[PDB]
Amino acid sequence: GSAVPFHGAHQAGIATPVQDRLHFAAFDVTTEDRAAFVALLKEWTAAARRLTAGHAVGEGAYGGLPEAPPDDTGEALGLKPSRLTLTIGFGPSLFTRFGLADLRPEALADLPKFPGDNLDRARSGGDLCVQACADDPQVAVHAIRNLARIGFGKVVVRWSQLGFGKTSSTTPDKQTPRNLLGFKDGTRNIAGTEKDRLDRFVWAAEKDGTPWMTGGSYLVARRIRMHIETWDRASLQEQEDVFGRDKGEGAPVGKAKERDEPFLKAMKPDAHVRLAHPDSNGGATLLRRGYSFTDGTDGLGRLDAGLFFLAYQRDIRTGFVPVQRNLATDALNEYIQHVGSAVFAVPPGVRDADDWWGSTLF
Amino acid sequence: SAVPFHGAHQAGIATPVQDRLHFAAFDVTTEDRAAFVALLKEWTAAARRLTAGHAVGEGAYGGLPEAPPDDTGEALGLKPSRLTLTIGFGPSLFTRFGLADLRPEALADLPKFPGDNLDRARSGGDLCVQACADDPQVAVHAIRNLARIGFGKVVVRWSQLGFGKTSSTTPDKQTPRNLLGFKDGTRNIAGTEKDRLDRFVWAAEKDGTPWMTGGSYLVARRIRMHIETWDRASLQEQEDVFGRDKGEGAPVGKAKERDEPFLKAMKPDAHVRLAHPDSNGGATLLRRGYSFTDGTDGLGRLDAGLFFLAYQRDIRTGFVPVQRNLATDALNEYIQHVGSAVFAVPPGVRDADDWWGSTLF
Ligand code: HEM
Ligand code: HEM
Repeated sequence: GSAVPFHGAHQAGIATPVQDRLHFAAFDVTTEDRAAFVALLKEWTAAARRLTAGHAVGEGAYGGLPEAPPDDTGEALGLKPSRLTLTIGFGPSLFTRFGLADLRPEALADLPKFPGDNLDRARSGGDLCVQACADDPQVAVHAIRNLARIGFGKVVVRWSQLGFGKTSSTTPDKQTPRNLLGFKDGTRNIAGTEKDRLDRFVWAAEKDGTPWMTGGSYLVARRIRMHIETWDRASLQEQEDVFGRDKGEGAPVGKAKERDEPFLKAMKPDAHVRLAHPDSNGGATLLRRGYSFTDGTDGLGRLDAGLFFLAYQRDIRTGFVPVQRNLATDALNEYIQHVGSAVFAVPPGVRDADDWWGSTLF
Repeated sequence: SAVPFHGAHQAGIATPVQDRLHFAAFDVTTEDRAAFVALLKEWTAAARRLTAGHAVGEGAYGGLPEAPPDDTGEALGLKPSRLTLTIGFGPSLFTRFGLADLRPEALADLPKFPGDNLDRARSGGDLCVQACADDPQVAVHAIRNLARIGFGKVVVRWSQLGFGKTSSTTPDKQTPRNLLGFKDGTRNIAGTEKDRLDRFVWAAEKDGTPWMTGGSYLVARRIRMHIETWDRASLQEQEDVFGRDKGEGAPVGKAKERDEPFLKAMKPDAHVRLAHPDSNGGATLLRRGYSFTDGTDGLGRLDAGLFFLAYQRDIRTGFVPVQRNLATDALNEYIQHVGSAVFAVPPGVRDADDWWGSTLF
């Protein structure tokens, strides 16, 4: 229930241990006034400093003037910080405004068309994003709601996604969670302690060509539907072939323990792990940080389940793109469909109480 | 922590309120009474396992490689998490299997209420399973696996995820707040109040339907909140809507949340004043609802609200008179009922040989 520090060379919410709940919001900008937008970013940073510490925004949730609306909507009163992190990102479309064209990073790459793509343009894209992660879903909702409220007239929410439970891990010493296909998800990720690997694979460096992005990262988001009726009638052997690990322990095929190193030649040629492994993609490595979702029924008598997939990397062109290209033949494709997509440049961290979100860009 | 599955009553009504909810309504697709009773028996066997933290059937792995596993496996390595599984039967169930003359009179169709905007597709249902637990993945796994066991005899008509408090970080005697920022639950029937449960919640044999003795009647209302409008209202308007202050949740003119209200100090159309038993001939409800937030609609607005759940001994003397009295509720400016359903919740599963619905079938 403790707080995660807000300041740092990097934004929290990436290498931070993965909290239980997600409320992810993408926003479109509705003002042409660069000065107005910069003022918003500063006001948003001030609110985030309050929210991540478990304090109400502005002058609080009650006790102000009776005839004025409260500054904070109040549904997080009496709750602890609950490990809330708030991570902001800038979408490619944003750089068509405020004269930012020349500052769009090369590594903020548009994604190519992938086979099987069925992307809903409504729940895709976005000028910017805010990833709210916490162990308490009310805490995460309260933060998005109050950010949106502060931004009224300058931003609007384009689409949002809640994740009811994590399917990722940055802490290999704790239990690996399972996704809705029933397999452990997150075993061979990057841990928040592996500072060497985070530098090599996640954080943008000054030499990469975009100086204002040093210390930031790049985010790929893909909403993925799961064909659970199809999956749930497949044999256990079929499910285990699809991934290359057994369902119970999550060990690589042939081995006894979850964390034993995979032996790729023992897996089928189209097994998910075999195709996704760094060694199959010239060393390309990802920080996976996704969450499970369910949004009611599908209107055809079934539950609607999926995986909201999030990956951070140092360069989209050397992370998500090569790996996802290698998944064209993935056995898993038979049970999933990508139905939403967006990319964001995640700026560096807020260094101290004088700093603000996006200050290196603006 | 686990909650015993067997008892004179079904669990999940008077038992401690868990952190999360997965509520599902099912429609029946078979006409065969025997096949349906068979399913009820299979569901009961599975619920015994699920509520103890065990996988269904012969497990989620380690069986024949050529067969699908009995359990879909996403709850492996998790704890029982106080899972309760509560089943109810909708009025439309009794048009099947020759049950028409066994529908309880207390399972009454709801009138149309002013301002209703009910989405047919998120209303009704032949039966429901209320799954409550502290871990949402435990609740979802339960619904997902019951549906799979029932595939071919029942379909999922609609489904609602909910959250209340998070127990790891919040004390138990602290009242949760709803998404309007007000404490919700202050004056409610508690599960410790055996006498009030008997008077207001549990069906008695003399009530008129013997197979429902020990059961209860459930009203579900999916209530959307107009969040963005509410958040523009002044602090005074918000407190005037309810008749309590927002910070402490004390009735107007009082000092503590649990001070008994003085109804005459509240505005004539304040929510607490219209909902109070003294304003409804003594009618009292057990509220057990959950907040929801499903995402955002096509106009950028938050799709959130209160999934209202009320248990009562007779719908005609519980939910209906109180809701009728809210016709002029000042809260009506800010909410909209968009889904509704009623269910008869049968008595408990007495022992290892009993099953869901045995008193009706
Ligand atoms: C619903 C969609 C998906 C499911 C259910 C899924 C499932 C899994 C599972 C069960 C594992 C094995 C345990 C581990 O995390 O190490 C895994 C590994 C992995 N997955 Fe996925 N995955 C999905 C989508 C994706 C996508 C879209 C990508 C990349 C574009 C990806 C990249 C990876 C990588 C890099 C690994 C680690 C392989 C290794 O280095 O050993 N996954 N995934
Ligand atoms: C979005 C919808 C609703 C909200 C936000 C809401 C909120 C509240 C709040 C804040 C209280 C005061 C604290 C408490 O004693 O629990 C309360 C009391 C109460 N509400 Fe509501 N309510 C809603 C809908 C309903 C409905 C539909 C009913 C019944 C049909 C209802 C019946 C009651 C009752 C019986 C009380 C107890 C009054 C007393 O004995 O003091 N509420 N509600």
